[PDB]
Amino acid sequence: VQGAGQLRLSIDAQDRVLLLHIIEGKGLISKQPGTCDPYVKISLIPEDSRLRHQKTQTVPDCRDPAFHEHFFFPVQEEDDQKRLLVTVWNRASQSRQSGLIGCMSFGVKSLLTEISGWYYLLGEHLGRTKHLKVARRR
Amino acid sequence: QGAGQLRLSIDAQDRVLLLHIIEGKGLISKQPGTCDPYVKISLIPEDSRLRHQKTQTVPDCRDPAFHEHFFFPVQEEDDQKRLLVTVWNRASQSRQSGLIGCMSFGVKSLLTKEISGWYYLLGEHLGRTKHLKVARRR
Repeated sequence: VQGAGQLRLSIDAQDRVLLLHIIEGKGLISKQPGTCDPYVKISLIPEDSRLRHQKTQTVPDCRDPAFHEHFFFPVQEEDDQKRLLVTVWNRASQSRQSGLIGCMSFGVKSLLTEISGWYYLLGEHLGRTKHLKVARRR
Repeated sequence: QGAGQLRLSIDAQDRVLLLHIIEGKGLISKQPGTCDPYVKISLIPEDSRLRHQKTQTVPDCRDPAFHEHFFFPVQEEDDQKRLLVTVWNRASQSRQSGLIGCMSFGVKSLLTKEISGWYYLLGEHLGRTKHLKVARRR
């Protein structure tokens, strides 16, 4: 699964404080059998800690979820070489069973020097290395 | 790139992984300062750290001797995940700890494969996709 769907988001930086707006998702593809109950988790990588992780609500049984949630992710100089990871998960009753639908990432330093629109959900490996916007072709 | 080598052993016993993290060699940390490594074991992808396990942190040593045994129980639902072995360079605050290198092993394959000896520490992206043993060359 190369393209697991699309996510609409916005990212703006304000004095070393990342403002993320996770709007909605579309055409989500989950290889797990059953309902699609997605949520979005934001974090930085690589980082051996989850204290900074943040997530949206879980939208039950929907392949085109409307999140409409804003996040404030503060970053510091020491985070410049990390990447902001945005991951869509398919919730399971027990966390360890939750499957990864797709992900994408943005370099932290590059975000401090604006993102907005639809982006593709990439694979568990590829998504940690880049992001790909959905062309507007306007 | 190669961030050093790690000597380990992995054996499966009735859906219970027995890992033996022996020692590391030639560790390369791009962070300025002492090299204070520790090894963290986990499964990916997985939105939870409850199953994560780590070794002691060996202060100021590029060829650390861990000599630690781990028991990582896995279940049928974990077959499609990968066992990730990551070497971290400890910082006073976790978020500042840098990743030295990593490698991974498919869970299903581990239940079949003879993991015992020296392996290369791969990059933060490549290491989540495979492992590479250090050839004995007879």
